[PDB]
Amino acid sequence: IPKELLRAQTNVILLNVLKQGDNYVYGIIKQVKEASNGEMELNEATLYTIFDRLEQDGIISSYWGDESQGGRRKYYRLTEIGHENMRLAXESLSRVDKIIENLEANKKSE
Repeated sequence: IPKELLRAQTNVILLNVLKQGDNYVYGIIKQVKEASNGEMELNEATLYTIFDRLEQDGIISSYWGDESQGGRRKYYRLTEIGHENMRLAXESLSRVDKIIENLEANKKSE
């Protein structure tokens, strides 16, 4: 499994974790490896590198959590631009699936 497919896979997973709600790196890592039955153990360096470039593109934003005892916990939030981009991906994936089957329906009929 090459690096290009792996990085896209991680991005789609992180964008869905944040879609379900705000979260922090270590909370995301635990919930994903529990959702993957211990198979997918994401790494902090990969998550922060991805989150840094998504934050530049305005896809996500970050804020500091409660300091009651979490002396420094950075949460991440999917922006409205991020919600709209996922909604278009969304539309694009459904638009392609209709073309694909219509390609085969028109191919065997000809």
